[PDB]
Amino acid sequence: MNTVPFTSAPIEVTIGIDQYSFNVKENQPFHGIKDIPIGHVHVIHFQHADNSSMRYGYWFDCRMGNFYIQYDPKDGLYKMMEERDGAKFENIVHNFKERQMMVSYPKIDEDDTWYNLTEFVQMDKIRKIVRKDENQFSYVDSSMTTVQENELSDPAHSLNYTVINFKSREAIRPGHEMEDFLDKSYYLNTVMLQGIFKNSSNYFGELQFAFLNAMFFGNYGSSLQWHAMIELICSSATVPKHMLDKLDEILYYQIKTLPEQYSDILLNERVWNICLYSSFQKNSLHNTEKIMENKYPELL
Amino acid sequence: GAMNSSNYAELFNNDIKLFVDDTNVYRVTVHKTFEGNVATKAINGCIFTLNPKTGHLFLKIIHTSVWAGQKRLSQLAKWKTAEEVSALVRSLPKEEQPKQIIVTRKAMLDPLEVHMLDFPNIAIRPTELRLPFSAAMSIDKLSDVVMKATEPQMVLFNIYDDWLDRISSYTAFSRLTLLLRALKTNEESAKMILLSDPTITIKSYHLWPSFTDEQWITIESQMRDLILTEYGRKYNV
Ligand SMILES: COc1cc(CN)ccc1C
Ligand SMILES: COc1cc(CN)ccc1C
Repeated sequence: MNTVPFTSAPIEVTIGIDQYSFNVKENQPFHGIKDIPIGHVHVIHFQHADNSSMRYGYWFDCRMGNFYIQYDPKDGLYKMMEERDGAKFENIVHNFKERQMMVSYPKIDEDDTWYNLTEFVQMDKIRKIVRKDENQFSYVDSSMTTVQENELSDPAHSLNYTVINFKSREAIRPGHEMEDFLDKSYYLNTVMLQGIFKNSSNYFGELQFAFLNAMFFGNYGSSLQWHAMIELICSSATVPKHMLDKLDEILYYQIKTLPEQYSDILLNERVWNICLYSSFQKNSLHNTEKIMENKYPELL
Repeated sequence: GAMNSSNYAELFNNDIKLFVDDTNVYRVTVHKTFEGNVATKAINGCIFTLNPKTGHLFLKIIHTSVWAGQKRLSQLAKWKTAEEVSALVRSLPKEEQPKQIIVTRKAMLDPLEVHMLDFPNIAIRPTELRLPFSAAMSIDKLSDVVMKATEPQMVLFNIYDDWLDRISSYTAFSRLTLLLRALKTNEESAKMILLSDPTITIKSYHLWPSFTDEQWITIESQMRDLILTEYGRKYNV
């Protein structure tokens, strides 16, 4: 188990840690989060109480370094940093632990939720999507745009998700116009899986990360990317059997975790009705269809 | 974007554009089989591709053999249309390629856009105008070349005959659409109107009769009376 200690909490803030959240009051004696499960990537995220504008946060893996959070009164936000002095870090963490100034990552033992949302989400995958390589952790926020959104504006502060565009020369082979538009298998299997992502693990990686960023930050372009990546699979007549099964599992736990009250702005009615009812894979996502119908039947 | 009544003069500016109509691409007769089921027999069809400024009509004849052994023919027809229009643009010198292609039915937008990804500067647009281009097969010379064809074939016409010598393209288009609307609402009457005077003939190199300016006004009036007549017979007004 690992720790993210905090210098202090000078401004009132709701803190997210993976799928959990808790309120910290202005100048409350808060000095961070302990018992963080080693083995998974994590995200710690923030929404200021005085300005719900800009949700922001940091993707990180405790195995890659000793990280901590300090508020920056010039830039006005809680920043992640790395302490390279291990001795200093253990000592700093042990005194706060002894004074019981830290919340405990509240993982119920029956609970595989976080694993199931991040199964394909390692830091090497995340590093391909964000650009800021002087740090071992990655900052995301509500308003960061995607490379595709810039095409349609700072490239340093962008999400590099792979551009999926069904009416593009990459998606459509000359001479197979109708075939490749109505059956996306070429684009999914040859262009994306064999060519850009390399395997279905880097591909489900970006998928899962796109959902998490949509949900935790309300990042609109991440939400477009998640829906695009689903639709490409569902709109392909030929998909490996093991990807369809794993996709059904991925989606089931995303749908299960989505707040009911965010369903109107996180779920695209067109994509989901197409995917579950019209597409080539309409009958191949049993678990996801069953949860969607019992949870969000309005949308369908 | 969509073409409608607000930007109607854009059709007749100096930016090359084509209308594409696919109504008559896939044509069938429906008949009972010996066992009393129903089956279709396809007949020859055509793509109607028209420069509304010049009157140049690129009539691509669609021979029934292009459906042989194919499934979902109504859907294939939109893609076959888009393939043949793309082929036409590619066959034209650069300075003759259209800057815009306007499809008369919105179902043509994706198939054409996909076939023309190579031409990102050509705008593919729908239109809110209800154009009567389906009646193009009521023009005897066009119907004849379509039905006689034994192979795929493209035939080129000027659907304005020589009118542009005397009127603007705006007026020639207005004449054409009223003629086609009339043939679409009551074909027999429209043809009766067009030929009742044997002293006005159709030149071998033309589609419509050689009416004088004065006779065109009369003909136009009679066609409007016909469209109004039929509206009356239809709705009982
Ligand atoms: C909150 O934890 C730390 C704080 C500082 C400086 N405020 C250095 C290093 C660590 C670990
Ligand atoms: C997640 O893995 C990848 C992601 C990107 C950029 N969306 C490029 C390449 C790979 C392998």
